[PDB]
Amino acid sequence: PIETVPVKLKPGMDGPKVKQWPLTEEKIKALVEICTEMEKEGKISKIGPENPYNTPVFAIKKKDSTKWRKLVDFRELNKRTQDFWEVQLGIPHPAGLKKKKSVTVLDVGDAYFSVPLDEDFRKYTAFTIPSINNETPGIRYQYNVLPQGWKGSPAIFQSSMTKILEPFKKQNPDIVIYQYMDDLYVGSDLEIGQHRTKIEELRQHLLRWGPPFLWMGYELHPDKWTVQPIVLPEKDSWTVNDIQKLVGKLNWASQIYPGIKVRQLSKLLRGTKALTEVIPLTEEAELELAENREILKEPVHGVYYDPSKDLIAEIQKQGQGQWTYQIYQEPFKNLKTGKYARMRGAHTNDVKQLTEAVQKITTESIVIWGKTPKFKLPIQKETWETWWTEYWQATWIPEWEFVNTPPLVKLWYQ
Amino acid sequence: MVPISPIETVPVKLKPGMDGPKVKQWPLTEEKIKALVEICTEMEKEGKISKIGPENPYNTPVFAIKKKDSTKWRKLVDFRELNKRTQDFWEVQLGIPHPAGLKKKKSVTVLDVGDAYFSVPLDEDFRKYTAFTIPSINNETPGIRYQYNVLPQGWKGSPAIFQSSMTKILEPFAAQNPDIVIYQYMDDLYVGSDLEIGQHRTKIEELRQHLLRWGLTTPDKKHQKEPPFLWMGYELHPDKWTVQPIVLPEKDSWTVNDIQKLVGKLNWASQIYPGIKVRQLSKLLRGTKALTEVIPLTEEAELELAENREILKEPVHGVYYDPSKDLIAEIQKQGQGQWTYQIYQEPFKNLKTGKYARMRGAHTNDVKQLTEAVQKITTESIVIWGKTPKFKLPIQKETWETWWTEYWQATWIPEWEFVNTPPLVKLWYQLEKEPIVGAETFYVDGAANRETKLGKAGYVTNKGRQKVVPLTNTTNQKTELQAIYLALQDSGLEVNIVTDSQYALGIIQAQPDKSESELVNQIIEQLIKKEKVYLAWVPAHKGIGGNEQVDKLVSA
Ligand SMILES: Cc1cc(/C=C/C#N)cc(C)c1Oc1nc(NC2CCN(Cc3ccc(S(C)(=O)=O)cc3)CC2)nc2ncccc12
Ligand SMILES: [Mg+2]
Repeated sequence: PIETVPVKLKPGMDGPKVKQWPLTEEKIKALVEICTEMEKEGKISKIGPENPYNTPVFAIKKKDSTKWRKLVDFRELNKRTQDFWEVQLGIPHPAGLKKKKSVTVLDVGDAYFSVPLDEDFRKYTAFTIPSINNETPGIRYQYNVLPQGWKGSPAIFQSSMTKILEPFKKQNPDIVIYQYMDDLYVGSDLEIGQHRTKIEELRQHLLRWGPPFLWMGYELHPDKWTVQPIVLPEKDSWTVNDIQKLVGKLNWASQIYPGIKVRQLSKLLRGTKALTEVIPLTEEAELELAENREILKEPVHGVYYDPSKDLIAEIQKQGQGQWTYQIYQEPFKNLKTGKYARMRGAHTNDVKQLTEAVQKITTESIVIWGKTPKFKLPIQKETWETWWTEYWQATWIPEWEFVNTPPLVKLWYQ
Repeated sequence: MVPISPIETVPVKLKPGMDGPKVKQWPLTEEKIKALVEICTEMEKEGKISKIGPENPYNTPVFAIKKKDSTKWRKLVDFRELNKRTQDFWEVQLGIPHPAGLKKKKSVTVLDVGDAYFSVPLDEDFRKYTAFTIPSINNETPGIRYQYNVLPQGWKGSPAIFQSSMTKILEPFAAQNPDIVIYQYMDDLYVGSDLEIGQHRTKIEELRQHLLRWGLTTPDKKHQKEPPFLWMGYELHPDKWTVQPIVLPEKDSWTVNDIQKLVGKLNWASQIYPGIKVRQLSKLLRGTKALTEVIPLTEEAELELAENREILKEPVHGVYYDPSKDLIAEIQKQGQGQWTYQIYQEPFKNLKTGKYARMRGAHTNDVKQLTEAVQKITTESIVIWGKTPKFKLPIQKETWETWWTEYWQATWIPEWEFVNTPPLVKLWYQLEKEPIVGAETFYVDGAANRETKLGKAGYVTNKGRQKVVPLTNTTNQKTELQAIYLALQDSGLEVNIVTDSQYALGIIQAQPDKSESELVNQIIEQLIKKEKVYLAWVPAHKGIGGNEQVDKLVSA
């Protein structure tokens, strides 16, 4: 690969100027080793003070591995980089992927380093390895080749990748392959045994046709991914409190589903009764309960994915290591809901669990729609921003905002 | 002639679209012109500038200024236009090291490199933009026209290019001499080591030898100034550091710039003087921007200031960092949203101190603030030492566990242990998760007329207890809180409270222990006195009886 591809920022937009955030000594040392070798291999070069741009960088340990990986936070440059139709007006995101019985995720980002980057764009990939306490000047570098994490890298490399995959694809016509940023998602309906071998068959291809983390596979079974419909309790004795909670939950559901009614149920709450008093249900209230339960079984109507609009992901801490979440574009039109428990490694760490939940939800989003959601995190910004990079294991990074006032709706996904 | 290596040029551009400066030269007195001619003739002999022809169309004004005892003239080229049009640079000198991160050095020597500064060449394609004109005597000849060959003092790029140039030159020497440190600050190079004085000066000699490869002559900083170094507002002594003396003026009439300087000093002092407080003094300057307005002191500011003076009576010092020892951070609550902390490696020998003040807001609690203080210190500690300190917190392990397992947000505090240093941070009330058997059930409600501001708040209970109170100058939201307040006042130690107020739920589920709303404060005070409170929410206007009953009672 010798020929570059012309790339430019969006009109009337300068390159990024994002402050490097402080790094621990161990992450700094890891990056110094990584970038020293990258520099020897030609992937990056030192830069001068005439380059004012900057993009933050840090270091992660991918899931179940020893070596540090460099991770550049290109979110700012990605949004400033021109929209891409590299050779084609766009790839259709494969709706087949979310249906395969098993999807393996490969870090193929190392392949980008074999394509040179347009010499005029290189300046905009500048980043800094900070020193501790500003004791020495930060080490400044820019990319000479397609960088991992940059939006343009899969775009530009897409020609070179379709051909590497071509012998494998025409051999296996029912294997669905999707590329998102530095990841390759490879879905097959066949069962386990064949998969690791077929994935390794795919791996060898990239080695013959061309890596530090290529050996690993992230295994997913989207065919078993579970949704969370809204459930009403089934009880033989209802206290006043139970019925009040039920009417609240049904009143919230009536914003989502037509024809929810609570009149007969509300009628049982006649008078000013102790909260713990058992109220027998009237048959007309029981009928209303049954009707609402029927309504809640069906899907929400008029729910469509709109590729022009952002996906929004809300997350609630439910306690005991359980988290609920909903993905939507318009409020009350959920495209997907879910629940997680038993976040491994973090039974006494909220923020680690939240970080893994964010990564699992983003992964689900890439698979289903081919993009990442904007998160609404139930956490104070300063807590999140201090800690999330300690637990981050993905090579992409979504966007997020913070919820400071407690939603009433946490109750109705419990 | 010993060949010298060239210092690599930094290429420089103007901001896109913009051209270079074209500013008229002002008239100058005959005396100033002669002064400038002599100054510039010398600088021209030294290679600093070169005479140009008339085709260059750019210009920057030059001035001649006198000093008091030095009866010399000095030249000033005003590059403000050129700087407005010069590209942005990476400014490597943004971050200043904090003294508490520094390591003790047996020996440090200072080297003047201001003379090496003029060996840094200016990008040849940029020089045209630095042209200036000495007006001629009686304007009867063409003005003498010059441009820079070296980084002009006062030009936007000179600090960054000079510092980048030195760093690149120094890099191999530093890398191959890991037992020394080198730090550049303006025109001086500081070289520190733990070598004995003899082996230290040979490293210095070796460094001079290295610099001469680029032709850089560098003698000792003349008039070696005995320690401490006075640098960026600090005193760097050999074994300790501190802020430069902090003296708080005695005043009768305190204006708004008197207290900005006073909180600035106190903020600066608080990095080493423990327990500094600035809430009451800071509060006195909310909205004013006329820097001459005199503000009366609240007696709480006089108390706070007088407390600060006691802390400032004696000088205190911090120790330098030893990476072989642990790093520990200790926090105390001071009251009124104020927090103070010490960071040390061995007890009673602080590396530094500091403080944290609560964010602006209507409702808050001590645990959240302590959590914010911890994140602030964590991040500052990453900056200074590259690691998180172990914390000693005035909160029991069980309080924290109860807080974070029940709190609606994700939260986290790094490795820490309880220190028994009152006042302790505690949870002041804990709402029930289930309705209380045998506790009276209060159905509360309130409502106000948006026009008249007249309202009603009250409750009805399962025992037939009832109350409605008429209120003036209120709102829906305030009547909703007032109704909850009445139920707390009029119930026993355990009570179930039913409200339809999403606003009141939003506040109470946030678990405040203090508020700017006095009514919310009264509610917190009631909650502290209870044994059990279960707060239940229901939607309004849904025929939920009890709720429906008191809704009608309050809607007038
Ligand atoms: C070398 C240096 C000088 C200054 C000066 C500014 C002015 N103006 C500032 C900094 C940041 C700096 O850079 C670094 N400094 C340090 N440690 C400091 C700790 C305080 N001492 C004070 C002292 C000791 C000895 C003597 S003496 C021989 O007895 O006269 C006199 C004074 C100097 C060395 N560690 C470092 N580590 C790694 C990288 C850089 C480091
Ligand atoms: Mg009402």
